[PDB]
Amino acid sequence: PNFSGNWKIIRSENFEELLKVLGVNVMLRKIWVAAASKPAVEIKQEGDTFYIKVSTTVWTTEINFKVGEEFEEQTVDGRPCKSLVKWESENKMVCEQKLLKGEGPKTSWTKELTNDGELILTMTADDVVCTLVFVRE
Ligand SMILES: *C/C=C(C)/C=C/C=C(C)/C=C/C1=C(C)CCCC1(C)C
Repeated sequence: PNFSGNWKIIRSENFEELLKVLGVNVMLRKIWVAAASKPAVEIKQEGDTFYIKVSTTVWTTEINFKVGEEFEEQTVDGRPCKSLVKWESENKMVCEQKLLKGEGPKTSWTKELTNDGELILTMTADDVVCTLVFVRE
């Protein structure tokens, strides 16, 4: 349906846990989830094609994909990867990520629109699941 919107975050869960598995050391994680961990997500959708903009106060990243087509992006912690999004339901999609170079935790993310107006991102590294919940602006 209409994933498109200007999304403001309302709930974070396990974001520091995620960062830990990803290997960001302690002081870095703590300091990280501080004044720059309340992110804005902008979504413009046209069919199976997605344009996404995620930004803090000094950083912004653009993610562009079509469902079913490989692309390149970033892991949550900054490492470049190849990604592929699939649908798992009418309102939910799943992305498997494979690192470009190196090794590290197995990462993935999902994007779901609840019928109640919540946009729900999850990000997974090995067995830790960070859940972010947004509502529109
Ligand atoms: C469909 C929505 C997607 C793919 C959203 C992805 C969001 C991120 C990869 C967020 C990354 C973040 C940073 C790069 C630093 C600030 C903390 C986060 C989680 C907002």
